[PDB]
Amino acid sequence: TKCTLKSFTVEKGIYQTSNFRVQPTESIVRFPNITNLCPFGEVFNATRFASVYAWNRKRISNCVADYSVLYNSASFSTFKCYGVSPTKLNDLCFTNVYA
Amino acid sequence: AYTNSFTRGVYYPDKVFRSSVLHSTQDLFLPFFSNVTWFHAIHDNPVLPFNDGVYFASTEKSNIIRGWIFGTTLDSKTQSLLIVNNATNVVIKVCEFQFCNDPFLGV
Amino acid sequence: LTGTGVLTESNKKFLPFQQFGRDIADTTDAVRDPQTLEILDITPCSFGGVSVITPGTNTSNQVAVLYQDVNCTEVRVYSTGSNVFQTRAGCLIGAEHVNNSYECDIPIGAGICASYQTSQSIIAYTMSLGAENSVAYSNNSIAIPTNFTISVTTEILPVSMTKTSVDCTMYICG
Amino acid sequence: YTMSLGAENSVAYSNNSIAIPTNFTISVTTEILPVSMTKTSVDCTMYICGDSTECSNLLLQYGSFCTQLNRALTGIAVEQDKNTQEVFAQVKQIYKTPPIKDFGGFNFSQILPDPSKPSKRSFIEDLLFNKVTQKFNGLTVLPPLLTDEMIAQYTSALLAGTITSGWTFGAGAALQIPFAMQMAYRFNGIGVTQNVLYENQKLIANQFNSAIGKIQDSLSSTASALGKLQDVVNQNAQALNTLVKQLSSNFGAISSVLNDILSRLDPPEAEVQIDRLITGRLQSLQTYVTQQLIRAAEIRASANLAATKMSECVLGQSKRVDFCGKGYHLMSFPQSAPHGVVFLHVTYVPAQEKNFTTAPAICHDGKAHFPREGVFVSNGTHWFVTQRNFYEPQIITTDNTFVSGNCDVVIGIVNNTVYDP
Amino acid sequence: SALGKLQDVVNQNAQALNTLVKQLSSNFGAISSVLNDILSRLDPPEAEVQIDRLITGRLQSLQTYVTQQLIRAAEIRASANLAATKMSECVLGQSKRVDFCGKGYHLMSFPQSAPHGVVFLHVTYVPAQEKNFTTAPAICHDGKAHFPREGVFVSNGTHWFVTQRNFYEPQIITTDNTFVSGNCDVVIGIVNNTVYDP
Ligand SMILES: *[C@@H]1O[C@H](CO)[C@@H](O[C@@H]2O[C@H](CO)[C@@H](O)[C@H](O)[C@H]2NC(C)=O)[C@H](O)[C@H]1NC(C)=O
Ligand SMILES: *[C@@H]1O[C@H](CO)[C@@H](O[C@@H]2O[C@H](CO)[C@@H](O)[C@H](O)[C@H]2NC(C)=O)[C@H](O)[C@H]1NC(C)=O
Ligand SMILES: *[C@@H]1O[C@H](CO)[C@@H](O[C@@H]2O[C@H](CO)[C@@H](O)[C@H](O)[C@H]2NC(C)=O)[C@H](O)[C@H]1NC(C)=O
Ligand SMILES: *[C@@H]1O[C@H](CO)[C@@H](O[C@@H]2O[C@H](CO)[C@@H](O)[C@H](O)[C@H]2NC(C)=O)[C@H](O)[C@H]1NC(C)=O
Ligand SMILES: *[C@@H]1O[C@H](CO)[C@@H](O[C@@H]2O[C@H](CO)[C@@H](O)[C@H](O)[C@H]2NC(C)=O)[C@H](O)[C@H]1NC(C)=O
Ligand SMILES: *[C@@H]1O[C@H](CO)[C@@H](O[C@@H]2O[C@H](CO)[C@@H](O)[C@H](O)[C@H]2NC(C)=O)[C@H](O)[C@H]1NC(C)=O
Ligand SMILES: *[C@@H]1O[C@H](CO)[C@@H](O[C@@H]2O[C@H](CO)[C@@H](O)[C@H](O)[C@H]2NC(C)=O)[C@H](O)[C@H]1NC(C)=O
Ligand SMILES: *[C@@H]1O[C@H](CO)[C@@H](O)[C@H](O)[C@H]1NC(C)=O
Ligand SMILES: *[C@@H]1O[C@H](CO)[C@@H](O)[C@H](O)[C@H]1NC(C)=O
Ligand SMILES: *[C@@H]1O[C@H](CO)[C@@H](O)[C@H](O)[C@H]1NC(C)=O
Ligand SMILES: *[C@@H]1O[C@H](CO)[C@@H](O)[C@H](O)[C@H]1NC(C)=O
Ligand SMILES: *[C@@H]1O[C@H](CO)[C@@H](O)[C@H](O)[C@H]1NC(C)=O
Ligand SMILES: *[C@@H]1O[C@H](CO)[C@@H](O)[C@H](O)[C@H]1NC(C)=O
Ligand SMILES: *[C@@H]1O[C@H](CO)[C@@H](O)[C@H](O)[C@H]1NC(C)=O
Ligand SMILES: *[C@@H]1O[C@H](CO)[C@@H](O)[C@H](O)[C@H]1NC(C)=O
Ligand SMILES: *[C@@H]1O[C@H](CO)[C@@H](O)[C@H](O)[C@H]1NC(C)=O
Ligand SMILES: *[C@@H]1O[C@H](CO)[C@@H](O)[C@H](O)[C@H]1NC(C)=O
Repeated sequence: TKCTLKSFTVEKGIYQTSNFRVQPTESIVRFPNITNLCPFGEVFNATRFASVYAWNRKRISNCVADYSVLYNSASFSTFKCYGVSPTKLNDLCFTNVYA
Repeated sequence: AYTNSFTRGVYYPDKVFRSSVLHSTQDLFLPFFSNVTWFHAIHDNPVLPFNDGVYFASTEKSNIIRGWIFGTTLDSKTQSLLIVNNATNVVIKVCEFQFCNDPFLGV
Repeated sequence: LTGTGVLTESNKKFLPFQQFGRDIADTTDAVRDPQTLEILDITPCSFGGVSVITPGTNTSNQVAVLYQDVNCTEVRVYSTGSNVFQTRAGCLIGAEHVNNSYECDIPIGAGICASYQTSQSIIAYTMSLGAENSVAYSNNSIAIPTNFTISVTTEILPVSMTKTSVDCTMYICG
Repeated sequence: YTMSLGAENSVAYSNNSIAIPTNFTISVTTEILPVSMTKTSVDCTMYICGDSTECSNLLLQYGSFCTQLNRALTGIAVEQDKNTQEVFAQVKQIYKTPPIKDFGGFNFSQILPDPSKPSKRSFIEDLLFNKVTQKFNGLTVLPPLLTDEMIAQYTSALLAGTITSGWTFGAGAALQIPFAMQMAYRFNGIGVTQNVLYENQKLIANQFNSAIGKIQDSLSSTASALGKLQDVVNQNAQALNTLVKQLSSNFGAISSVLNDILSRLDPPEAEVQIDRLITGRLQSLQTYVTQQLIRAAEIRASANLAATKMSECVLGQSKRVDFCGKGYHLMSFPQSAPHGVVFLHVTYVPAQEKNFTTAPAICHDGKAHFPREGVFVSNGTHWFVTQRNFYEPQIITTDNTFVSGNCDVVIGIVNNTVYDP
Repeated sequence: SALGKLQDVVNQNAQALNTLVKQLSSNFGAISSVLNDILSRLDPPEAEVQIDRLITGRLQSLQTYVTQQLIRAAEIRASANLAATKMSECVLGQSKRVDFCGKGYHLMSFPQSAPHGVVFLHVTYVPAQEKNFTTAPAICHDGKAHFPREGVFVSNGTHWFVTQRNFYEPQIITTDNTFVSGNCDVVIGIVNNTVYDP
């Protein structure tokens, strides 16, 4: 109450000073139970790519990837992301993927 | 021939669960009480425009309607989506199929 | 998708393609556990307003705590024992419940008021509306005053308020 | 169509014709006034930055914007209970009618709390309560200080005081008086001689009871009864629903969901998007609070009017025209309603009239005689003096008229004789 | 505390100004609440942005202050209108409005000035002591029903008198206290007595 009213003296009455909220005791981390790798190796380091007019589309599914070794790679002349930060990437468990 | 679509053509706009709520959303829906063309398959399988999306409806008792073809020329010159449902197997292909002058499947 | 809350069982029959639920405010209502295909509701970690009922610091440093619109169940220093009084305003902890009614002093709500009384402590009670006084009504009896009193009362009304003026230019861009 | 402004009714005006009612009706009207509004409370910190440490730390840059809105809403909530106290808590005691309900034939069983029912609430109050109809999201509702039962007890005390002591319980001590004599005073207060009440006591009592029955029927059938309190409840619910919906707006951000921004953007951009959401939600809160302050001022003005009616209508007798219903005010009865008060105004309305010939004064011996009370009328052969609000012809005597001036001054004075007892 | 209604008003205005002054310490997203520290550190392309944020925040604070002052001023205006009505119908006249000019039957009022307000001293008549008397709506004499012109009929157990409603002062029942209307067969509760003829 003293902090809420910014005074070391509190007049007689009822004051609304805070909100009771139970605090968490432990964190709950939930992700799909899958222990596979992504085909990024054969997609980036592929032997031959397709022409731009016939651009190739490679769906991905049930895999886990570490885009930190790609962002830290000088091999890639351009690494730009839109709608999602390239740094904070290993947090949000991705949903759809089309390379 | 045309008939009244009444209130058909409503689908879940996304994959988010909602309950006890009135939600306003803008998307490609079938207008209410619009005219829908009625085709017959007795005693006639023309090609119809797709425009910006198509609502399709069928009434069945013996699974007469078994597939759909989508494209522009349907003559192996461009890509055309082919969907066929044979008994228990749904098959989807996007090959450059060479279609007959009047595509059909025999029994 | 991150957040803080209590995960509980639900009876919401999610469709196989639906993963998250939302409330009126568009916040997350429930999730499907990615490991076990069950639907769990997410209820924010039970909360409510906390009000402090206190006499002035010129009288006492003892206080009572009102937990608004909660049950005396879910409830560092202030524990959940001694005198706990459940009212229609919430769970009041630290105020002693007194059966005797009095005139309302520190209002709590829903007919409950608190005061500092007797050795002294904060008490909570149902407020009195006034003394009970039946009228001796009958079809042939009238009470007529035989004496009178001339009284003078004080009624105070605001008329004006400080004529403030703000130099908006100097205030914003002095 | 072009709306009508009412029926056309010419008045048969002439310089020597007066219409005086020969019969009357006792009417009861319902006036509904808001007294209080839902005591809302907004947790500004949880509303803007719910369970987000980063958002709260960014909110800290807006200073007292949060606590001053909490202060404004607290002030509103407090003044709502002040409004309720001003309207209902105008009696220092809590009177209670005795079991004998033989109030000169006036039936009050539909307005006095039913003993059988647990909560002291009248039948009409029960009808009224059946007509007026965010949880985990910061927005809370505080309860009123006075419960519906306590409001019912205050209205019961005020009604019992009015019935058993007239206006005496308001000014000072409650002085018991037979209800018929109370009504005799109420009739004298409107320019109708008290003997009219006693001669028509059974008729007046039956008219009052029928009016109460009609009020019960109207409130038990028509669904558009409490249109002034239901509109207030609807306005408060709509304001809260709009405030809740405002959380779904982007305000220029990539998403309205704070957790979806926090999990997707780096601090240098997440802080900007959060600043946009904080600005939008703080502006929404300020708009809500301003609208609540204006609505609260309207409610306070309505509550002050309701308290004025309570004091000058229930506790006394009002001489203010159409302040306490159409007609000549006799008495009023308070009833509670959700977030409001309903006044049952019992008024005297002239019902039937006759065209009489009149004159401002009568000459007897050259003196001009004027009525002390009432006016002179003639049925064509004899002149009488009668009270203005009820046709009751009396013989013209020296106890009905007084002498002032002479016959050569008054325009329209007529010749007659004045009987000397 | 007797003058709290006015002291709270003063406090509210002081509190509003103090809040406005405190609003100068807020950043509103800027690197610093101090305008001079921004001006001395940033080039126009960034200083203009930080200043735009501070201007937006301070202008919103001023608008909030002004809106609160307008609402409070409307409340004060309503109170002033009530005070003027009380002056006109309470000090300058005599009020028949129940509890408008204090509890009791209003006699007179006296104005007093006060800081940013007015104090009315309401002098009222309040009944103090009462007795239980038997009453009747009318008295029969020759079959006619006699009603009081003013006041009511009371009985102390042996004699009937007529007295003013607001003060016990029994008087002999005479033709100058009562009037005749109707007859004894109409009035419910009429009692037999005599009316003195001077
Ligand atoms: C009417 O009331 C007044 C005061 O309310 C009475 O005046 C007091 O009377 C007592 C004894 O009767 C004296 O001891 C006091 O000194 C009086 N006070 C004043 C200020 O005069 C008055 O006597 C009462 N009259 C009746 C008839 O009861
Ligand atoms: C006063 O009015 C009430 C209701 O209008 C009367 O109670 C009703 O009495 C009749 C028989 O006289 C019953 O059939 C009804 O069921 C009663 N109503 C209820 C709600 O129970 C009451 O009798 C009236 N009193 C007088 C003295 O006339
Ligand atoms: C004055 O009006 C009242 C009603 O407004 C009349 O009372 C009605 O009289 C009729 C016939 O005498 C009865 O059938 C009704 O039941 C009465 N109503 C009530 C409520 O009792 C009254 O008779 C009229 N008097 C005059 C002189 O016109
Ligand atoms: C005007 O009123 C007077 C007073 O009642 C009427 O005079 C009486 O009329 C009745 C009618 O039956 C006679 O029985 C009385 O003998 C009359 N008394 C007197 C003193 O005249 C008069 O008739 C009324 N006139 C009209 C036109 O209604
Ligand atoms: C009322 O009565 C008076 C007297 O009874 C009338 O005055 C008379 O008027 C005529 C007309 O000029 C004179 O000739 C008489 O001499 C007057 N009488 C007296 C005593 O002076 C008066 O005109 C009457 N008015 C009406 C309207 O009838
Ligand atoms: C009711 O009031 C009357 C009027 O004063 C009382 O009558 C007088 O009472 C006194 C008592 O001391 C006698 O001395 C008078 O002679 C009485 N006068 C008459 C004309 O009767 C009467 O006593 C009062 N009744 C009661 C019960 O007190
Ligand atoms: C008041 O007095 C009258 C007469 O003075 C009483 O009327 C009498 O009532 C009885 C009972 O019915 C009749 O037998 C008499 O004939 C009536 N008298 C006359 C003259 O008709 C009346 O009852 C008295 N009322 C009270 C309450 O005492
Ligand atoms: C491609 O090969 C290089 C080494 O030749 C390696 O550093 C890089 O990580 C590879 N890329 C992927 C996606 O595996
Ligand atoms: C459907 O067609 C008919 C005639 O072809 C027309 O009258 C009707 O208005 C059409 N329906 C709509 C919704 O326009
Ligand atoms: C449907 O056609 C596909 C394509 O050859 C075939 O593999 C499948 O077995 C067929 N199913 C049936 C039921 O005919
Ligand atoms: C406490 O209150 C008393 C009177 O009630 C007053 O004299 C005294 O100065 C007050 N002290 C403080 C610190 O408020
Ligand atoms: C609190 O919970 C208990 C049981 O858990 C229940 O009996 C009681 O009525 C509840 N009280 C309130 C105020 O919710
Ligand atoms: C109050 O009265 C009730 C009886 O209704 C009793 O059960 C309870 O123990 C009493 N409490 C106190 C503190 O006296
Ligand atoms: C008085 O006379 C006029 C003449 O037309 C008539 O219209 C009016 O109704 C009469 N008054 C009453 C009360 O009937
Ligand atoms: C009243 O009006 C009539 C209309 O003809 C007129 O003759 C008469 O003189 C008037 N009387 C007065 C006193 O104005
Ligand atoms: C009138 O009689 C009632 C009956 O109980 C009593 O309570 C009341 O005090 C009496 N009034 C006076 C003034 O004596
Ligand atoms: C007054 O009430 C009493 C109660 O017993 C009754 O006997 C008497 O007849 C009533 N008188 C009138 C006029 O109502």
